[PDB]
Amino acid sequence: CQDVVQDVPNVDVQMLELYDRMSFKDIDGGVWKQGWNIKYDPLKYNAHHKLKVFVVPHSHNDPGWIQTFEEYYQHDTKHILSNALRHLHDNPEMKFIWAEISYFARFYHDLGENKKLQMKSIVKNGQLEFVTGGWVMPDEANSHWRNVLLQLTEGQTWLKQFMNVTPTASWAIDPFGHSPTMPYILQKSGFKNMLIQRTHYSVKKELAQQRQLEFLWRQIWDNKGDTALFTHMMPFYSYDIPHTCGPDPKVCCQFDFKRMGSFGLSCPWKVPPRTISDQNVAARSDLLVDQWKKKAELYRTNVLLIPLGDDFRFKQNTEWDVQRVNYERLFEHINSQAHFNVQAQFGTLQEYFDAVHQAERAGQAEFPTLSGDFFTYADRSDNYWSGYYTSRPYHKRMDRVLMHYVRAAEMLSAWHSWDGMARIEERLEQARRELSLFQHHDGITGTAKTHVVVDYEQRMQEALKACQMVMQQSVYRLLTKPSIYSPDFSFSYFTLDDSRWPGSGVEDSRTTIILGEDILPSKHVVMHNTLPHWREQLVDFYVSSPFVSVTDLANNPVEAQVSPVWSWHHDTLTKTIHPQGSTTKYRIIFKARVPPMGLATYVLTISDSKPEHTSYASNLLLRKNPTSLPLGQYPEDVKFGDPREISLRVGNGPTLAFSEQGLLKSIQLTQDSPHVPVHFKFLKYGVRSHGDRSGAYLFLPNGPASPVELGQPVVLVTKGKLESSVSVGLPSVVHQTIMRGGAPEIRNLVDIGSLDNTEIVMRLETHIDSGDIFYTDLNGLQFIKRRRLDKLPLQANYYPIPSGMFIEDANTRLTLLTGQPLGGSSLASGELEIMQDRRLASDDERGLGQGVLDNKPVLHIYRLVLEKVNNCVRPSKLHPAGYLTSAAHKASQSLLDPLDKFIFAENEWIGAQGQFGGDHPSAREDLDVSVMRRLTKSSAKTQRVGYVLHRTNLMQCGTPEEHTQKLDVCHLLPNVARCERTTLTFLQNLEHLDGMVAPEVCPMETAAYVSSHS
Ligand SMILES: *[C@H]1O[C@H](CO)[C@@H](O)[C@H](O)[C@H]1NC(C)=O
Ligand SMILES: [Zn+2]
Repeated sequence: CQDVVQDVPNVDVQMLELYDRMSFKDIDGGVWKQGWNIKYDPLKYNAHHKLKVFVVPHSHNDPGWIQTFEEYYQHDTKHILSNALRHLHDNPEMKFIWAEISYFARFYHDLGENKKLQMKSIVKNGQLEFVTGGWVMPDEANSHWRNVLLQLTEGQTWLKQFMNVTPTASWAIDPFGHSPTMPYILQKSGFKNMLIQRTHYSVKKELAQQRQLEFLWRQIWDNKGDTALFTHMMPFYSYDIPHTCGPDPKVCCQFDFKRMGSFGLSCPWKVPPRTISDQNVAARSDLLVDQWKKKAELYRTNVLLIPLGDDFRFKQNTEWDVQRVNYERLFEHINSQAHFNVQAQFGTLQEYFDAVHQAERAGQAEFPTLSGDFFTYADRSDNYWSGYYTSRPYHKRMDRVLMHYVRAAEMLSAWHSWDGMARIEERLEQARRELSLFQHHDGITGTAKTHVVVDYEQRMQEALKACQMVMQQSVYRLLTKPSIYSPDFSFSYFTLDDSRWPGSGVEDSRTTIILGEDILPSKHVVMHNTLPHWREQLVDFYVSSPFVSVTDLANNPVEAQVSPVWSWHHDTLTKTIHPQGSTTKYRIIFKARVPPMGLATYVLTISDSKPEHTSYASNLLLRKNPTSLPLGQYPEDVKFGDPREISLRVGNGPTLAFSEQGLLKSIQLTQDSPHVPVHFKFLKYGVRSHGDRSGAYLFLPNGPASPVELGQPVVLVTKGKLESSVSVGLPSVVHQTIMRGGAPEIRNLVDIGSLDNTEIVMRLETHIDSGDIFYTDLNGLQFIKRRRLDKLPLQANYYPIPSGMFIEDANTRLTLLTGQPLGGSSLASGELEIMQDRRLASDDERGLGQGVLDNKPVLHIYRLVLEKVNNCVRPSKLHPAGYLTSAAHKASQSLLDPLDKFIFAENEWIGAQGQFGGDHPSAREDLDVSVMRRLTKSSAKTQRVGYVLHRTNLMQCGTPEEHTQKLDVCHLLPNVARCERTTLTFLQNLEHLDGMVAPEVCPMETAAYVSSHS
C-alpha cells in the first residue's frame, strides 16, 4: 500500500501550487478574448506529418433544466435520437456521441424491435458512440462520490445489457468546475480517457501556453501514479460550435450551419454561416483550417479534436443534413488540397483518443502529470460559480438522505433472494434511477427552473418511499422466525422513523408510538446499522406517554431519557420566535447498539409512573417576559429565566459555553483544559446594486457579510443525562446545539422566508492560527488543501463543502462535518463559514431565466469537532491533501449513514427475533462497505452479490489501534463458489480471487468484489 500521507507526489502541474503562482489577470486577448493571438508555423504540418482532424458531432441533453426530464424528452430528445438513428443509419460515414443514458434508455425502451436492431447496429459499427455512459453527466462539486458511482453504474449496466458496450472514454462538457473524484472512479471503472470543459479561464490560458491541456490526472496523494487518467481539457469558453473550432468565435460561428435563419439562430459576431459551394469552399477552408491549426498549437500531437454540437442539437432532419453536407464539402476540398497537410473527418471521442495515444506511442509527444481540482470555476471576469454550491439546499440535503436510504435498501434486501412478486428489484431500480437522475448538473446544483426542481423532488420522494418499502420488508424477513415469516409484499410491517428528514419544523411526518394500558402496552422497534462495524448511537422516538421504559430482546433494561417535543413558531402576533412543547407526545431517547451491517430489536413499554431506567430532562426557557409552557404529563416543570450565559457538559464529553444569545462561545475538551474560543455567528451577504447579480449559479456578494441582527432571541436549554441541547430562535434560523457526550451536533432549521437578495451564512470564529489555509472535501471522498487567495475576489475563495471542512494550526484543529453539500470558506485565519441558504431575485445570465425565490424550510445538520492535533502524524507542508481524525470521520458517518429506525406497525410481531448480524465481522474503522447489492434475480442458478469496499485514511494521533476483524465480503453470504475483483460498476471481472477471499483495500483505495453463490 502506498503511503498517502508522507510522500508528496512529484507532478508537473499541482493545482494549488499553480494557483499560488498565477496572476489571474483578465486581459482582453483579442478574438480569443481570454487567451492571446495564437500563431503557428505553416511548415509544421507537411506531407509526412499531417494534422489529423476529428470533427465530433454531439448534442448536449440536460436531463431537466429549464424543462423537466420528460418535457425535454417529448419536445426534443426523442426527436434528436429518432433522427440520429435515421441519419446515421442512412449515412455510414456520419458519427455522433451520446452521454446521457437516462434519456437513451427512455428512448430505446420505446423503440420497436426493428429500430432497436438498427440502433444496435450503428452502435456496434462505431457510428453512434456512448461517452461516459452514466445515467447523467453529473455535477462534480456537490455530488457524493457514492452517487457519482451509482449513476455511472446505472447507465453503464444498462448499456452493457442492451447495447453490449462499456464506454472507456468520458465526456463532461457542462459541470461547473471539475473534480479529481471523476478520474478516480472512472479509472477504477475501466476508463482510459476523459474530457472536461468548464475550468477557470485563467487556468485554460495558463495550461494552453504550456501545452498542458492534456495531462495524466492523478490523485493529489498518489505518489506512484496508478490512479492516473489521461485527460483532455478543452481550451475555450464554451463547448458550443463558436468556441470549439479554434480561437475566434466570429469565424467558428460561420461553421455552425444551423445558424442561417430558418432555424431561428444566428451568429452574435454578425458574420453568418454560408452554405459551402464549389465557389467558396477554398476560402471557407482557408479560414477553417487556419482556426484548426491555431487550436492545434495548444496541444502536443498531430491529432486534433473538434467537437461539433450544442444544447439539444441535431433535432431536425434538415439540421443533420445542413451540418453533414457542408462539412463533407469542406472535408473533400481540404483533404485533396495538399498544401493544408490536413486529413479531416467525422469521428467519435474514442477515435480521437486512440489516435492521440498512437501518436504518443510513436514517441511524438509526452504528456505532463497533474493533480488538484478545478474549483471554483469562473467563465468570465469575476463571475465565479460558487452560488450553486448552496442553491436549493433543501434538495441538496434530500440528496444525502436518499443516498443513504438507497444504500440501506440495497444492503438490507441483498441478504436474500426475493420472489419477483415482492417487487424488490423494481423498487430499487426506481430508487437508484431517481437519485442517479438528481446527480445531473442542474439537479443537485439547484440550477433548474422551479417546476423542474419540483419534478426532481417528487421523483426523489417516490424513491424514498420505494427504499422504505424494501427496507421494511427486508427487516421483517431478517428478524422473523423463518417458519412463521408470512409476507404480504404490499403490507407495511414497519414504518421508518427519521429524526432528521424532513426534520422537526420542516414536516410533521414522524409517527407517534401510541401506547396505553387500554390500547397497547408496548412496541417493538428495530435499528439497522449499514456500517460494517458494531455501532452505538442514541436514537429517539416519539411516544404518547412520558412513562416508557426500554428493554432489549433478552429483556435487559436499557437506560433512556425522555424530553419534551419542542416546536418553534414564528409567532406573528407577539413577533417573536419561540418554542411550544407538546402536551400529547414526548421524545424517548436511548443508546442502540447494533451489529456490523445488522439489526437490533428493542421494546418500549408504558408504565403508570416513572420507570426505573428512564430519566427526564430539565428544561429552561431563557427570555424576558416569559409565559408558562405546560407539557401534559411530562414530570418536570419548565424553568424560566432572563437570557444569560450557560455551560453544559454531557457525560465525560466536552463542556460547551454559550452566549446569552444561545450561540456557542467556547469548548473545553477536558475538565481543566482551556475554554477554547469557538464562536458561532450568523451573517448575511447581499447582492450588488449595479453590475452583475448573484443568481442560482453565481455568488457576487456586495462585500463581506454583515451580522444578522439578533434582537433578544428566545433560548431553550434542555439538560438530560444522555442528551442536552441549546436551541435559539434567530431570524431565519432555529439554531440548535446538541450534546450526547462527544462532538456536538448542530442543526439549523433554515427558513430564509421572504428576505430577498440575501444569503445566510453560518460562521465559526476561533483563534486557531490557520493563516490562509483551510481544507474542504471533494465528493465526500478526500480532503484537499485550500489556500485563501486575496488576489481573488471573495466568491472565488468559496469552495464546495460536500461533506466537511477544517482549519488547523500546529496544535488545534476545528472540523465542521455536514449532512448536506453547501458552499463555504475560511475568509480569515481562524474562521470557517458555510452558506445556509440564498434567495436571489435576479437571473444571473447563465440561461436559467429566473432568480431563486422558491426557498423552503430546511434542516441542515452538522457535527463540530474541536481536537488537539499536535500529536498527529500529518502530511508535510507541501502535501496538497489533508486527512480526518478517527473522531471527525466517525462524526461524518453519523450524519451521512446514521442508524435507520423502524417501528413495528401492528400490535404484535409474532416470531420477532432480537438481532441480525451478530456474527458479521466488525471491520477496522477506516473501512466501509459503501455498496452491497445483489446483482441477480431469484431465477439465476448462480447468485451474485456485489460489494464496493472503500478505505479512507485517518490520521495516526497516538490512539492504540485495537481489535477488529478482517472483513472478507465474499464470505458474508454462504455457499460461496467464486470471488472476483471487478471494476466498480461490477461490469468487468478483473481478478479471480484465491480461496474466494476478498482482500481489504489500502487507505484511500476503493475496490469492488462480486461473490457468486451456488
Ligand atoms: C458484444 O460484446 C463483445 C464486443 O463486441 C463481442 O465479443 C460479443 O460477441 C458481442 N456480443 C453480442 C453481439 O451480443
Ligand atoms: Zn448541461
